[PDB]
Amino acid sequence: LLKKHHYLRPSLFVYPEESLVIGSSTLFSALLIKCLEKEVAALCRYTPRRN
DNA sequence: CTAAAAACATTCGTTCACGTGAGTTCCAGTACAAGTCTAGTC
DNA sequence: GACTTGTACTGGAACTCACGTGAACGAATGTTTTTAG
Repeated sequence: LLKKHHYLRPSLFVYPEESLVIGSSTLFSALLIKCLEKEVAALCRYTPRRN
């Protein structure tokens, strides 16, 4: 359902960060593995900065 | 009348200036430890 | 106890990066008004 021609701005890269929350890496890896297996992208609401 | 030359209006891209949040690191400022405190005789 | 010298730690500011907002100029196109043939 993700159309290639539906491009707005350059894409970014999201990587796990264990410095702040301990155990986030395991959940991130599991989510990545299962998304790859099931070929599904996670829909999210993004708020880069306050206000 | 007629077309054409000039003027006017619009949208886009690039440039710049300013403001602001986030990450990195460099340094002034602070804290703390150690030494000094006069020179000589008997 | 007061001064001086030397060493170690540390939070704030400088720098950079990236994004958003607003203002200005020129290119290219389209459209309207006016004037000579």
